[PDB]
Amino acid sequence: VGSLNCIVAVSQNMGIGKNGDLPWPPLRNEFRYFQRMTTTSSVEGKQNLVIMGKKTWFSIPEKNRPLKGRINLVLSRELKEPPQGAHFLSRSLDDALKLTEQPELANKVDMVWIVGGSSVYKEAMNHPGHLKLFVTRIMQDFESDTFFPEIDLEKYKLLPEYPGVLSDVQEEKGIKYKFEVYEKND
Ligand SMILES: NC(=O)C1=CN([C@@H]2O[C@H](COP(=O)(O)OP(=O)(O)OC[C@H]3O[C@@H](n4cnc5c(N)ncnc54)[C@H](OP(=O)(O)O)[C@@H]3O)[C@@H](O)[C@H]2O)C=CC1
Ligand SMILES: COc1cc(Cc2c[nH+]c(N)nc2N)cc(OC)c1OC
Repeated sequence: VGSLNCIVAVSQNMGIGKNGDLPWPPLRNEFRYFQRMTTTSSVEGKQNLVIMGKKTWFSIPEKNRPLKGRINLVLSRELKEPPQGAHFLSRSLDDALKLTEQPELANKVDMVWIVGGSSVYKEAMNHPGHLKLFVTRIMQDFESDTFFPEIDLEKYKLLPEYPGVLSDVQEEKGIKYKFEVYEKND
């Protein structure tokens, strides 16, 4: 309860994506791993609440939306009503987090998962409480427009091998990448 988990991928050049798209082509392993990973709930009888940005939402194909298995939440400050296909909408991060933290929703929601974008990470990056951050390093040079902020090792712990997550380097379509785990101390 009241737990926040961050999960995002980044290129070896500290890249996240260009024009709202990942530097590397669609990865069947990265896509399945992400879904299967989030789908893997620790507590039975509960649902996971994920939050995505406007860019991320519009970037996700309708073929997958709404994403079954988990509740999709979009963060929009300009929009008044939630977008078609979305489960809920929040004006700000504090609003979405506060609502999910409230007993009213706490009964239905237990843990939260951040699925981008950088804007959401930036706001959450200033969280005082304990928070988890999953960074995937892609061993390959690719073009990117947005850069990811450097994580403080003094505050964040480098977890190369964590239970549930694979440590071995995967390879798809000639693209090698590794999953890294980061934990922030309170
Ligand atoms: N390697 C990877 O796994 C992944 C990589 N990426 C890359 O990273 C990029 C991340 O894009 P992103 O940083 O979101 O792009 P932008 O900052 O350009 O847009 C994000 C939008 O999200 C909404 N938003 C974000 N934070 C808040 C907040 N606190 N309150 C209200 N609304 C908020 C806003 O929408 P409104 O305009 O409606 O206010 C904002 O315009 C992707 O485009 C992609 O290139 C993205 C996902 C995964
Ligand atoms: C869950 O589906 C998608 C999720 C994401 C975001 C995303 C991708 N990969 C990783 N490692 N973290 C993320 N937050 C980007 C996508 O396309 C760019 C998706 O396809 C719909």
